[PDB]
Amino acid sequence: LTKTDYLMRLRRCQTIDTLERVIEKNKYELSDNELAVFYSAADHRLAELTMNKLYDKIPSSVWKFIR
Amino acid sequence: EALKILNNIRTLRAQARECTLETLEEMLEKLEVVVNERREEESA
Amino acid sequence: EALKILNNIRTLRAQARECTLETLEEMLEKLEVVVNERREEESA
Repeated sequence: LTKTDYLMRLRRCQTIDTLERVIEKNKYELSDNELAVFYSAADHRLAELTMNKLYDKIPSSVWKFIR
Repeated sequence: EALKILNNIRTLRAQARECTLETLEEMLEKLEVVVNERREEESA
Repeated sequence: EALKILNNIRTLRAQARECTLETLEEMLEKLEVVVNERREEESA
């Protein structure tokens, strides 16, 4: 699957805290093969949520604010 | 083990054909920030 | 296998704990020129 699909599914989660719970659960559901793009989706979602500004592409300096 | 082959430009340039620039860039931008954090620690 | 954990900053931080700053900087430079090569071809 594409990371965009997961991005839209994860974009429904807010507060950041809620996202940490879904990724924690899906972590034990994924077969590791889709986890590759899932990581990008989670990272992407966290970046836009942390900067409080949605962007298609995420600037390199934004990854520094990811915990 | 998973870093030794990454230190060689020969293998690095070879395995870099496994994915397109798309994924390579998204992960690259994630690595440079990590190194910076380590820099801050080594500087402190 | 190695490029899998490299796509996430969290996992990357853990593996970067077994490498000195020098190695991290050295590998970053090596990866940089590799991505640059791909970028060159991608734009050319």
